[PDB]
Amino acid sequence: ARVVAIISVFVILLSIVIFCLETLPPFFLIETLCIIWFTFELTVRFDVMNVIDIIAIIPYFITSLAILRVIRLVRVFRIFKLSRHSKGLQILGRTLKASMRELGLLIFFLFIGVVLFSSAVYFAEAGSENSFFKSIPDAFFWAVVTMTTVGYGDMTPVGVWGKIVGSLCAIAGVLTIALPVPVIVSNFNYFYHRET
Amino acid sequence: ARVVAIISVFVILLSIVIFCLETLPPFFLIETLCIIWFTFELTVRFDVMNVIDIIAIIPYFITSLAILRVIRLVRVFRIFKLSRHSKGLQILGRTLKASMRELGLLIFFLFIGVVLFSSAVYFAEAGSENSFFKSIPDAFFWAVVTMTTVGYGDMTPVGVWGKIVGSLCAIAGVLTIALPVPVIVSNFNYFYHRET
Amino acid sequence: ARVVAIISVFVILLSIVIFCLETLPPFFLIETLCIIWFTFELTVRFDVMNVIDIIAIIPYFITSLAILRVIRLVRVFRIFKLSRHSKGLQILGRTLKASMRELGLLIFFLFIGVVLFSSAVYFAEAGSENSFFKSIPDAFFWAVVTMTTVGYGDMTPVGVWGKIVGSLCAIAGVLTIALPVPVIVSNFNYFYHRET
Amino acid sequence: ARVVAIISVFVILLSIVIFCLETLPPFFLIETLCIIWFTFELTVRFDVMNVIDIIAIIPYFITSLAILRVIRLVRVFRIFKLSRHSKGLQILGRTLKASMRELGLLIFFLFIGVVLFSSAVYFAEAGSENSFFKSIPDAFFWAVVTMTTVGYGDMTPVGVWGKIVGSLCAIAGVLTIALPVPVIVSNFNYFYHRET
Ligand SMILES: [K+]
Ligand SMILES: [K+]
Repeated sequence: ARVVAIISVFVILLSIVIFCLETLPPFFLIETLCIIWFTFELTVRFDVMNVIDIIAIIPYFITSLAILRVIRLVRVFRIFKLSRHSKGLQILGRTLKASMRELGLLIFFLFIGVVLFSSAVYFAEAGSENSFFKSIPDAFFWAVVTMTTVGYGDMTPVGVWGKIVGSLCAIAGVLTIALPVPVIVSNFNYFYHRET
Repeated sequence: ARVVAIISVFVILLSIVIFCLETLPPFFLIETLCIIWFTFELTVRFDVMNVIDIIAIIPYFITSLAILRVIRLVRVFRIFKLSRHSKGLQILGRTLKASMRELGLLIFFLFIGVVLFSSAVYFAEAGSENSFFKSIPDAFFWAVVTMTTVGYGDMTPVGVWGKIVGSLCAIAGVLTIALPVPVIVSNFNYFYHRET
Repeated sequence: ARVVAIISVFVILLSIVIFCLETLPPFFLIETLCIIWFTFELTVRFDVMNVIDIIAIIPYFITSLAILRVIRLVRVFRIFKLSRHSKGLQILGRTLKASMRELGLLIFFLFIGVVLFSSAVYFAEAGSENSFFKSIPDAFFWAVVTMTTVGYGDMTPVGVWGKIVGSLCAIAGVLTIALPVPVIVSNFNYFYHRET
Repeated sequence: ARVVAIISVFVILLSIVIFCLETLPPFFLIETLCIIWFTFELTVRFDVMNVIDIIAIIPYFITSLAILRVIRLVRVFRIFKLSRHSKGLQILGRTLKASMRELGLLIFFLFIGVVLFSSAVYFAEAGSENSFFKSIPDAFFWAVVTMTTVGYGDMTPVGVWGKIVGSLCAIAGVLTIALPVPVIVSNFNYFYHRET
């Protein structure tokens, strides 16, 4: 039995690897052995894990560009089959389930901040011929990268008033992201300690 | 009554949406129904929330480019009418009110650091023909993005002494921003726990 | 007496302001009134604060490009005269004095990491004609910005092995900077609580 | 004896310095005195420290480009001989040994996130002629810098769907890196307190 679990993990990892390398600038035969093994255990077994196992097989049987792209993307959920053997991924899923309200609050704060600062910078830079934001929707990406401190890149065209708005945006984003993270971190620490 | 609150939230969200999309590269009719509903509840109702409700209607009645731009910008405070229904935004406002001194201290530390490091980098790079900072005021944005770890972008023209100053600036900014944030975070956690 | 303290703070702020604006692409007369007031209180008064007061007057009396640049730079210590009236700056100075060993440890860890990763990336990218680091000393700035998460900017010329080294550098820098900061933060919180 | 330890630290630092400066765009004679002193103490002494001492001498005696590059790189472990005299480096090594599982969990979470978001952005941007990611492997560096908040640089070619994926990537990376760091930080604080 322990040898089979090693075999199953090896097959899952091989499927993940071949899934990545088939996109590089045979594969189907190896994938076929993976899909037979995937469905072979499914019938013997026959929860979220079972649903993921179903999704891991649907794109194979099915095979309008949007539909094909969607099914090709949904094929990536092979990597989530590792949750059966891995423990950290199970812990991460449990914490994500148990911290839904804080995630919603974080998204709401980010949304309020992004619309506020996008309007502010758009109006502050609307009085110049060369505008770095065509519209309020065009500035959501800039605001979300600045508030996350990932960094937009170049702020050269931005004028003096725009620079003041951007400095305020940086400080406010630092604060508003430092706000709702510790609760999620504490939940993860709780679950990890309980598991270990 | 519960249906009306759903209607009110729907109207607020519709106003926010149409406010963003009217800036994209009819709308007035929908906005008119919003402004009638906004003033209709105001008279029936007749605090910070009431003041915000007044500001949400002033730009409509009023309608020198600076004055027009200012009123168009102050029109964005429709989004703060969500504080009546939302709870997280109320919590954020309460924490911002209750942590004024720490915000002032953070701004003071940032101001001292920005002027100090701006003078340092300006003087260190004043001995070269190609200067990356024309004046001490010209370096406030660079210092504030470096100390926030958002990132300025390109430091190539910066010379060896300028690079040493910038490394010191990065380390010092990391420290001086990690200093005053935990108190604000703890205040927010306190208010959020009390509300829930 | 309270009016004089307001006057003294006003004079210090005016000196700081005029010091910044004289560098923009009269001033001496206003500065002369500042320097007379600075020396007038010094004689009446006659610690670190007293030493700073001495340094605030030395460049005036003194007035080989390096010496002139050094004295012009050391003139900026007018801003530290605010420590007499401000309390947060005193707290920051006390914490900096009381956390010397941790600052030294942080600098040592940064030094070990920067030399290690600079050698690693230099050797990994030495097998290509187009090298993004001429020498091990040339990579200290890249390593210090990557480990601080400020960001170097463009990593395009960096090859596959260089990219692996850079990913390791990012992760290791995140860890090694998250390591020694909480002690300094706790010291600052202690001093701020004691003062308030 | 205390003078010899000063001499030994001076020799180690001199070796580290000359090792860096020999790469700049005599040295062997000084290095020879270092290698004689390194082997002289080794015989008198004759653990991880002893192994490091052996590695510090192997490249000298040995002296196919890959082998030469590998030995030249492995010569850099002179800097780890400072662990005998320094205490912070010993503490860092002890914490790294005592926090292996959390490092593995962090690498696993980063791996899952990087493959997931690389597939997501690659599929979202596969419907345009100008693609910012040739393949799923080509996006690991972008995902790892975005999730670490170091910053990739320019996101201009990235389209609307790609921008939504990138915003999700930034938020998720912030969370998933804030998750497993506090345990390592607490371990380091424990070891540092015990040592002091
Ligand atoms: K950054
Ligand atoms: K950052």
